[PDB]
Amino acid sequence: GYKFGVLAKIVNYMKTRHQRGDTHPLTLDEILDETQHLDIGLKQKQWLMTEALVNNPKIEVIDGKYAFKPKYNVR
Amino acid sequence: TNYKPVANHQYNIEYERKKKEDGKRARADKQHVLDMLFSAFEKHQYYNLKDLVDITKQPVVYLKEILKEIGVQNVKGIHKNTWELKPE
Amino acid sequence: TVPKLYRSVIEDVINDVRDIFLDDGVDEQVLMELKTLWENKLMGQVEEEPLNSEDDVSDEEGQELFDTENVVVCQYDKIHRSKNKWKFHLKDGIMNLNGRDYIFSKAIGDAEW
Amino acid sequence: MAYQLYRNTTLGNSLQESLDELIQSQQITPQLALQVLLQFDKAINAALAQRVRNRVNFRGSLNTYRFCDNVWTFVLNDVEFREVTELIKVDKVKIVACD
Amino acid sequence: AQLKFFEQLDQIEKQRKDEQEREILQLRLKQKAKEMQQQELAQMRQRDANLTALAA
Amino acid sequence: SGIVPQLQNIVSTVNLGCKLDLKTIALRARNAEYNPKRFAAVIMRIREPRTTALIFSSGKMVCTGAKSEEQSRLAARKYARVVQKLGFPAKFLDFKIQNMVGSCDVKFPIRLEGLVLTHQQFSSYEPELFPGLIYRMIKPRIVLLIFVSGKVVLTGAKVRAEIYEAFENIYPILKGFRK
Amino acid sequence: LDLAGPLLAFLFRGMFKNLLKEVRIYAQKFIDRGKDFNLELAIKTRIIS
Amino acid sequence: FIQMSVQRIVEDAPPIDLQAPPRYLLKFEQIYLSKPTH
Repeated sequence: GYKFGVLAKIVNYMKTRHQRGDTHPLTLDEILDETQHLDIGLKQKQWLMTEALVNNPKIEVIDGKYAFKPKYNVR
Repeated sequence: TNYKPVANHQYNIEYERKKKEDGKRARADKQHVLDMLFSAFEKHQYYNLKDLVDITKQPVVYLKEILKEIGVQNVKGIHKNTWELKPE
Repeated sequence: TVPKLYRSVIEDVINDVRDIFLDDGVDEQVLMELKTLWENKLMGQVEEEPLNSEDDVSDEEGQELFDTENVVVCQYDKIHRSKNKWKFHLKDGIMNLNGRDYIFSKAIGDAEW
Repeated sequence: MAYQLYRNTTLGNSLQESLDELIQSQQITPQLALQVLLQFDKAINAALAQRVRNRVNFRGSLNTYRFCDNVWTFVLNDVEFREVTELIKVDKVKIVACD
Repeated sequence: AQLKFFEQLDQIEKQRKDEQEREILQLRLKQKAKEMQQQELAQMRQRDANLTALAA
Repeated sequence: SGIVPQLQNIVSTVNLGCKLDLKTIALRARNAEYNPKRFAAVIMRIREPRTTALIFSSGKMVCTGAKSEEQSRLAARKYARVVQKLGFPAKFLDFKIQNMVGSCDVKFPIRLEGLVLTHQQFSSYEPELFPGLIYRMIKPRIVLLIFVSGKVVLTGAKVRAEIYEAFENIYPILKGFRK
Repeated sequence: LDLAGPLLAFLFRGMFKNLLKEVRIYAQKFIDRGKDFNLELAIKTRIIS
Repeated sequence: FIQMSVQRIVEDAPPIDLQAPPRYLLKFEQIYLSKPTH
């Protein structure tokens, strides 16, 4: 198929970031550069941003840039 | 001439040669295994563990660990309870 | 002989890259320029934890760093070793000996360790 | 995304240098250069597999060997490459093999 | 630039034929499937390049 | 008896006390090979001791081929030092000799048939499976391969004393079946 | 009148159907495992006997 | 029975077809009978 495993990979990358410990939220385009998602079409990224990023409970949106919610998990 | 004494059956030696040449499946890195799993889920929504093992070419225990980390077993009317590759 | 094989390889390579040059939308003159430049360029220690008690137990590692000497790159079908000797069924490949290149299909090798 | 063996040889080095020159001239994009390298690898593999029908022999001594990811990195010394038509002598050789 | 745009339009003209030849059959889907298969080989094939550069 | 077995191979295990990266060791080591499909460990060889060592990701290593206990220990230390030079915190912990193999000749043919008849409780002679008679000594836990040619191979010993004691025990028995 | 022949023919037909049934089962297991099968081992002589 | 029926039954028995990919076909052709033996 197309445009599903890539989203799964992004979410896994977020867990990897959280094992890293970088609380600072990151830009989606920079995440794509790190995960080699440049090849993917832009329209799929826009659909992800509008719908899937908000639906994912772990993901959070701050100052127009998407990252996990540091409140959801126990600290 | 029937049941002539033989050290090992021809089919058995051929199968053993095939097994030895193929070698046991190796435990690849989590990143690559995860990427292959996500690619497979794109092709098919629902996968059985037996065929997923063939697709991934990884040890059953290691693949089960990685799949328990993200995917979840759903009890279903297809025929039996099977894995779901969608993390949620 | 080897140059003739090289020319055949050139033909195969250009034919194989034509479709990619059409796919990426790039003009075909790139292939001609590439071929021109390519041709021009070619032609009693009770407390045993410390391991420092022994020294100079290795050899010079600069051989693999240099790699300037002759190099053979091929594919292997069977490689057997019996306690002293290494045996080699290396299949079709390429060899770079003294600059001059060699081409082979079946390579048989015996070496001692 | 292929076998990638002959890149570190005379032929692959010449191709890479030519691609570098075109990249410096902006005539070709790096993605195009990588695609050209991939196609060259496919073509060269096929050509050696098909158009080569000669057998070679060699003997010598082995000084080092390595194996990882189905990649042998033998290092022989005082090798004698013997062929029915010609014989070649070499002081040292490194044999890189893959499958 | 206009000439380049016209050349690009012919791309969409022939992608129409792609749909038809897809309807004649799905060609695009087949191409996508083929692209999916290479990814694994590329990763395995790639693994060798990084280590070979370290080796030599 | 006038004959002393001579060691042909010694197996010794030692823990390095640190996890390792088998791929990195294979890539950076000199004589190491790593085939996860075939075996899960890394097989390395050193010529000067003339021995082979298997190194596992768990940090435990097995050294074989050493003809002497000192050679085995030195080879294990050399392998550990190579791994350490590769940057890992390799150490030398709980080095032990797990098994020793010795060989010798009694210089006379032996009647394995009479030997097995006399010592059926410890003897096992199956020409179909193996021409050599297998004798399981109890007081030393040593397995002896006795051959009609007179060659005797002892295995399963943890110390050279066990090898010598086993040969001393077996020699009078063999002398009673001289051919 | 069903003499020794026809009666034995009926029994033998039944037993040969059986024999081929176990032959199929035994060969099918090996084929499913992917390994070739030994025809001599596939046959159960005790069936007919 | 021995001369006609056994051979005819073996011949009439359908060939065994197996497949699970390679496929095997088993055919029983001829009947042989030796003298009574112990």
